[PDB]
Amino acid sequence: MVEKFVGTWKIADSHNFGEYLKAIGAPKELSDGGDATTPTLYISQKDGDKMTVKIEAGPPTFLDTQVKFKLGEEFDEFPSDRRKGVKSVVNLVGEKLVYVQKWDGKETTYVREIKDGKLVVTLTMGDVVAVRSYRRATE
Ligand SMILES: C=CC1=C(C)/C(=C/c2[nH]c(Cc3[nH]c(/C=C4\NC(=O)C(C)=C4C=C)c(C)c3CCC(=O)O)c(CCC(=O)O)c2C)NC1=O
Repeated sequence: MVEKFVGTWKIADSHNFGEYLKAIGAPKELSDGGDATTPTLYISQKDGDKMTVKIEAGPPTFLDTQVKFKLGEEFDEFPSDRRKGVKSVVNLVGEKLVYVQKWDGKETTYVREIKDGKLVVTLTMGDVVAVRSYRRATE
């Protein structure tokens, strides 16, 4: 189930991602150009239940990172966008993956799936919604 996410991905499309980042209160300097950012993801999994994801943030800041979690187990995150007290939990909803972050009383959601070969993520903060899609690297 998670297996279909594993691999290396490069951005292909980005939609309203700068306004999304602006919507979660991310700094202007970090929100500006958000759809021009080219992250590379390195996704792996273990026992069908734990996942690891290394991100190479790429130009210009190279805020490279990694997250490790278990499906269901809430964990603490320290996001590029500079928020605090962030608790995140990831769970399978059917064949989609659902990622929820909570901080400062607030809630944002990330829904990721596979769509004609592309890893597609819909980001939701309120009714501010962004979409980005990744194609296999480099194939
Ligand atoms: C299969 C599951 C899956 C997971 C778990 C996954 C996680 C994931 N995807 C991204 C890209 C990444 N980066 C950012 C934010 C930024 N990007 C920039 O260049 C800058 C400056 C910012 C900060 C303002 C977000 C919101 C995301 C998540 C959206 C995405 O996956 O593309 C991150 C880094 C977010 C951060 O550094 O705080 C993580 C942990 N991607 C997947 O496909």
